[PDB]
Amino acid sequence: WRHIRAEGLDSSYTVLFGKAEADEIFQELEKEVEYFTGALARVQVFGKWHSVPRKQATYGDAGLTYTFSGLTLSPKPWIPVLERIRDHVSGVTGQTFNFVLINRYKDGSDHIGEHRDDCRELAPGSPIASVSFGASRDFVFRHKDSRGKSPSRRVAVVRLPLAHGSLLMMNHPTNTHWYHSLPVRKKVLAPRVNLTFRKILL
DNA sequence: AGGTGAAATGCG
DNA sequence: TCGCATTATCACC
Repeated sequence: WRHIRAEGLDSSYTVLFGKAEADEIFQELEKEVEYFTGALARVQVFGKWHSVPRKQATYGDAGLTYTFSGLTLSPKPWIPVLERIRDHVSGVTGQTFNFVLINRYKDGSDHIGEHRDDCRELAPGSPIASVSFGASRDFVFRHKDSRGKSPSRRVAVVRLPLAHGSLLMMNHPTNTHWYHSLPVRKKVLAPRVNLTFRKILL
């Protein structure tokens, strides 16, 4: 495993699946995952509504829901594909998950803006499992006190590419202290599907 | 209450 | 292209 470590950043990266396998899995994912459309894909930020620059889906146990930027998504019942991955992931990390956010970026122009994972529904201390398939993309971590016109402290930005069939483990207190994003990457033409598995509450 | 801080856009 | 700081409104803490 590759241990990524800065001030308040505890996370780890490894490649879980071969190319052949990851290729197979990526194919099933594409075949099976039903993405949200219309109303279920428009967040609100600074009081302005927008369709997300990508496609989303939530799969998970009954009852749970996932809310961000003015949008609430109740999860779809598990499917054999995802159920197989979470079990594999659960097995390797030790940790357990009852939910998964799926973002698919069709090309390097689809992206996600900066934020942390810090919602009431999120289990305090629980790690998050980012499992990527398809195109490599750069995943960027910036520190809480480092953003803005003139920051509190200036710390090295942490950049890294998330390869095909790879795991990124976001342990605690990572998501307390560090913002993350997937910036635009014009030179990318292929799609990427990312699975963030997490533990949700109530 | 009373405080904070968050998708596209427009720089360098 | 890319990084990233702005946005001047409003849900959430």
